[PDB]
Amino acid sequence: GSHMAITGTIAAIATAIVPQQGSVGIVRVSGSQAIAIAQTLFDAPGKQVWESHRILYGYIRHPQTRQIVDEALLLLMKAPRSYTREDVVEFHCHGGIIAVQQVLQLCLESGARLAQPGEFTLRAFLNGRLDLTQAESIADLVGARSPQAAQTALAGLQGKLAHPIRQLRANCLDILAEIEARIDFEEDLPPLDDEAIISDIENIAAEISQLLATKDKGELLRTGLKVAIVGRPNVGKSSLLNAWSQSDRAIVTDLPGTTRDVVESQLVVGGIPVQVLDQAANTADLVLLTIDAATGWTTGDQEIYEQVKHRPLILVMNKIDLVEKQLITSLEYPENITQIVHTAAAQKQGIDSLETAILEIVQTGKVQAADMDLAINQRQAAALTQAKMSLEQVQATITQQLPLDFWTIDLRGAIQALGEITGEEVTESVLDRIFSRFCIGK
Amino acid sequence: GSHMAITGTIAAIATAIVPQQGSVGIVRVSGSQAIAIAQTLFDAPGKQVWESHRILYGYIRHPQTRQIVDEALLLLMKAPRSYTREDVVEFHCHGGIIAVQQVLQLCLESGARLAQPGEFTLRAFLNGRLDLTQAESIADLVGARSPQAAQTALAGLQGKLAHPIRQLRANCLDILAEIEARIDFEEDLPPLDDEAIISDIENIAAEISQLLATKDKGELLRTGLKVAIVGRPNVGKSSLLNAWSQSDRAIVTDLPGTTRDVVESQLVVGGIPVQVLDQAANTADLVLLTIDAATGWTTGDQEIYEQVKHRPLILVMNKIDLVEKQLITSLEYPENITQIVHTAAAQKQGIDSLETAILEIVQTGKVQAADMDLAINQRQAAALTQAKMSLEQVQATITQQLPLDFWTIDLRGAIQALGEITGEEVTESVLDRIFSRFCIGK
Ligand SMILES: Nc1nc(=O)c2c([nH]1)NC[C@@H](CNc1ccc(C(=O)N[C@@H](CCC(=O)O)C(=O)O)cc1)N2C=O
Ligand SMILES: Nc1nc(=O)c2c([nH]1)NC[C@@H](CNc1ccc(C(=O)N[C@@H](CCC(=O)O)C(=O)O)cc1)N2C=O
Ligand SMILES: Nc1nc2c(ncn2[C@@H]2O[C@H](COP(=O)(O)OP(=O)(O)O)[C@@H](O)[C@H]2O)c(=O)[nH]1
Ligand SMILES: Nc1nc2c(ncn2[C@@H]2O[C@H](COP(=O)(O)OP(=O)(O)O)[C@@H](O)[C@H]2O)c(=O)[nH]1
Ligand SMILES: [Zn+2]
Ligand SMILES: [Zn+2]
Ligand SMILES: [Zn+2]
Ligand SMILES: [Zn+2]
Repeated sequence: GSHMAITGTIAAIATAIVPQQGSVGIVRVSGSQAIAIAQTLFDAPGKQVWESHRILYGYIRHPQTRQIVDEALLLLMKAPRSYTREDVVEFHCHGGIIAVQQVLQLCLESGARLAQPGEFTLRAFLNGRLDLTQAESIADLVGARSPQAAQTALAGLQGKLAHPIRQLRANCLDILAEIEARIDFEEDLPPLDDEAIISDIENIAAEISQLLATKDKGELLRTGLKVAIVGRPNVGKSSLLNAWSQSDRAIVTDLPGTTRDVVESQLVVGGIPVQVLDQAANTADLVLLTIDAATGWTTGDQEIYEQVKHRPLILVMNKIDLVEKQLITSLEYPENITQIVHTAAAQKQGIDSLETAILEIVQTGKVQAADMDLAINQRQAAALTQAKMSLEQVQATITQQLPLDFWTIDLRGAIQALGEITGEEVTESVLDRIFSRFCIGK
Repeated sequence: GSHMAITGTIAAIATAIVPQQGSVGIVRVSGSQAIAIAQTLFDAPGKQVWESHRILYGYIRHPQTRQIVDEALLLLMKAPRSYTREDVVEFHCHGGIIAVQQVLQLCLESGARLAQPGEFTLRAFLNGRLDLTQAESIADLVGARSPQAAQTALAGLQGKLAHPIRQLRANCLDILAEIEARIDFEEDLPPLDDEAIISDIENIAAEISQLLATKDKGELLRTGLKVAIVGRPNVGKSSLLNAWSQSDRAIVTDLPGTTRDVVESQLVVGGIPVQVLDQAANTADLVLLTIDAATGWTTGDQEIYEQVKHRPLILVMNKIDLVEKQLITSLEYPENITQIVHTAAAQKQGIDSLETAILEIVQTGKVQAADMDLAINQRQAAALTQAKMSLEQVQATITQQLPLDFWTIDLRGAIQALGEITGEEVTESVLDRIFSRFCIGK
């Protein structure tokens, strides 16, 4: 019953862990029992100094014996100078699938409880090292699948999003203290400037409208695009992948945990993470239909076009190295298509045009409303519009000139809604949900 | 052309890395350029001390700009007090699939070269911090898929295997200096005790024979068993897995990188890692044939038995909760089977008997010749027998009583063969092959 209050000492595995990959694996412990557990588990030879921000060498051993568990490194982060602001220790094990398990188990046995998803980064927020926008954005950092998705996440982490919103809430709180002091103290204050505070709302709701503009970029860099490739057999679907993948793959270096099929399908086009799925995919945001220009449009092309035409579509005209130049514009295709691209897959050319076509079909809303790499998410934008509505709800009731009693209801609503975002005023259901979608160890 | 000589400064990703899992990911740099690269890349606020074994907080930034790449922790390991004995730095990034890539790239740009498989742990050996048996066993540690496979690997790491072999090589070198001084200095030394040194060989070849006994345990804990489950549809194959898996799974806690299907199939029986494959599997060491005791043996049972009978086989008689007690011994099955087990899969009982049957079918050679958790591998055992052969080759030529000239050839061979194991005398082809089967970052 009810988190929001730090009571125990928590431990979890802090790194990805796969059976025969990766040199090292961490186990992180945080809480008032942290150093006590490192104390009773880590054997550090030849009197090394046990201070904060000090690396130690030794052996994690006794499970009630002295039976050595790993040759490990110990990290100490004491004081409020840690991730969670609590005392933090880290065991740096070899870690296949065995050592970390063994060490974690020894932690639970020494009075640590198993941390829940996001619980480390919650305790960070709970001790006022982070606000919600920051907490949220570190999940965005490790969740990023493109260089600019990270850039956007890093901006969130850095506080670039927490600073404006907390600034705006202060403003509403200030023009709330003005109205609330007049309503209570007889004279002792000259009357309100009825149209100066319609100009203050016009300032605030303007800034929060600039933020709500980024919302689209946010959804794209976070979720990315789900792209299906359809076509007939021997048209060049697999050939299309290779060409596109080689110049657009998200993984350019060999990466221990990840399997080649995710390295192959997870790529990036003009900043947007693009994920290639494997007539079936209505789960796709955009579909690439591939026909063979060497034989031109066929009946098999028509039918699978009939299945996918309701979804955003790009016709990929493959094997143009086989048609001669003068006859390219002569090639037949159903007239409703507005996005056609000629590619020579085996020759690895055309993917530059494919990119332009994919970016084009996306920038019909506003992908050219982008300013910098700061972008809010769904939940943040949800609370911002609701703060905007409630804010111009007051922007109406002061032109009607009701008494100060019927101004204060809606202003509070705006302050509370902005309080949701940074987290000075959040329901615990909202709070639990935020951290529940974090992975374990985070 | 030719490793075996440290020239550059190397960098690689030291942890497993999967797209949306694991709180942190390391990038390790080692060499004379290590600290210089941390210098020019890690922004550490408010003058923190830059000493060895010190944890630093800050921001990995400029790619020729100042553009922040991650909020990271820096680890410094200077002097010969490191993994590789060189100067070692570690960047501890957030790491999804983006941050570590970004940081590694910035390392290559600052004069680091990308480390090759095992190259860190080779440089450790190359600077005499480890012998080959130890180097080999750290790959065994992260490669282990059972608690005792780790225990065995840790023994190797600890030096429990390097100590005896280097001891034995010294002995051969000593009884080589005795013979070689007599052959060269006129008198100046009383003649050899011809049957004292047949007793010395009887001591050495005895100890190296005790080691060669473990070879079997070694192969089992390293490779483990590949077990296939065959049967007809609706017999209880999937039901068998669950029951067996729940009390024998190798992963008892939630582990970021690994997928449920590897958590499900990778289990352990009496110490041996057992991997469950998915009429087809001759790639299996042991097969479990499952029939349905409720309907008894069928014709479909017979045919798939005809496919798998040449492989070691255990008949799993499933659904015994449906046959009544007196009629169990009455159930018909082909007479050549010597290993039958009754299981009630849905009721989760029988897996204790299955274990006993699986251990039984394996301990026909010598799995009860085991003493402790020290066990040599294929390559080590290969060089040991060859040292043994060459050692009793001398154990013959001194009973024939040839001159001291025709003793020295074979003794050297034994010393050289034992020199292969710890690594004081290795071909570079052997050396390259050893580290080539390590994963990257290791
Ligand atoms: N090994 C490792 N463990 C982790 O828990 C971890 C990494 N690496 N890499 C990134 C880091 C997240 N970043 C942080 C954030 C704050 C502090 C910290 O000590 N708190 C102080 C700063 C110290 C100072 O100013 O001197 C603070 O008050 O913010 C440390 C690391 N992180 C988690 O993913
Ligand atoms: N973060 C991290 N990085 C690593 O490279 C690493 C881990 N963890 N965990 C286990 C460790 C392998 N173990 C070692 C071995 C030797 C030293 C070392 O500093 N060498 C000295 C010991 C220092 C002393 O005696 O005070 C030596 O001479 O052996 C450090 C870690 N290892 C890699 O997988
Ligand atoms: N000339 C030419 N041949 C191609 C091109 N793309 C694919 N092919 C050939 O067409 C065959 C079928 O391609 P494939 O990728 O397997 O099509 P899929 O079955 O839809 O995956 C392959 O043998 C390729 O060599 C192209 O752009 N030009
Ligand atoms: N009474 C009984 N029923 C079982 C047992 N094992 C499996 N079943 C039932 O038999 C059905 C088929 O089992 P299943 O695991 O799917 O067999 P598979 O098709 O070979 O994978 C399931 O619906 C189970 O409920 C058992 O030990 N006892
Ligand atoms: Zn194909
Ligand atoms: Zn036509
Ligand atoms: Zn089945
Ligand atoms: Zn019969």
